[PDB]
Amino acid sequence: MVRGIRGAITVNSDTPTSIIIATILLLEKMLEANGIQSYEELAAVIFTVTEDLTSAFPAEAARQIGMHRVPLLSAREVPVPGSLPRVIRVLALWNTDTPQDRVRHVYLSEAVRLRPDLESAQLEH
Amino acid sequence: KAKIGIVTVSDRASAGITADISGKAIILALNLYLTSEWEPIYQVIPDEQKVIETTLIKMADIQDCCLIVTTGGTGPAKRDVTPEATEAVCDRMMPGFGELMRAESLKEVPTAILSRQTAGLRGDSLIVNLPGDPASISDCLLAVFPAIPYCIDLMEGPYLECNEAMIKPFR
Repeated sequence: MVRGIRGAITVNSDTPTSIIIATILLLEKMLEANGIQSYEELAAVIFTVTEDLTSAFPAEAARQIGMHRVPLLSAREVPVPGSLPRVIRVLALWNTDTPQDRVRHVYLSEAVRLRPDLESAQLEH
Repeated sequence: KAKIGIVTVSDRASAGITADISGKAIILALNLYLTSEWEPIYQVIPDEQKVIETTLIKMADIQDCCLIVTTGGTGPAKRDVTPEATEAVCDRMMPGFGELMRAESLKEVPTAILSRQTAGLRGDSLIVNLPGDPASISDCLLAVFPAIPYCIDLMEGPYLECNEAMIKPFR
């Protein structure tokens, strides 16, 4: 019984210090928004960074707040032209019986645009 | 030991409506860079000029902070009065800090010219204004900080040691 939790945040330059700070900010606001007390509830955490962020692994930031026992994995996001630049995305798999409608997802800094609209698009088909 | 002041100027955060988040970023950034022992002195206060002046003087002259960093209230809005408070308590100003910070945030955003951020000196204590948003806090701190440990040395303050991998100061 697992629920994914999405996060997303942006930085203004490709430096290790700004990637670590942003990731820690995003991670901590994600845990607080759902009331996670212990990292033991996380089954794994997955990060994606855009093509223009290469100076540090997000996993390095995770271990700075003591997530050593949490399985971490990072990858490159699809380089879509005109998409929002310099964005760290997070997918945390969470062991919980929380209903999907009740899981809070976090979009910070410029990434508030990536927040999904409940009344958008959709098809007749 | 060494003491550094973090001041968040926010009506909303002072009341408890929102989390500081900008101040959390300044503390995170200082926790990187610095490898030497230091104590963070941290307050959240409203957009009230007299209160900011008191808070800066309390940290610089009484609690002996060598460096004080502010976030918030640097724009053209009627309530934003952090820079005015900073010039009141400062004997001497450091125009280079504002000049550089606006030249870096102006590359990406044209509303860097709306910033009134400044920096100055009170006795032996250096005070720098940062903006509200955390992504720009990281860029501004990263621009002006390489000169700060040397600057504190020139004022016979604490020696600040740095993590060469997170940042490299000039001496």
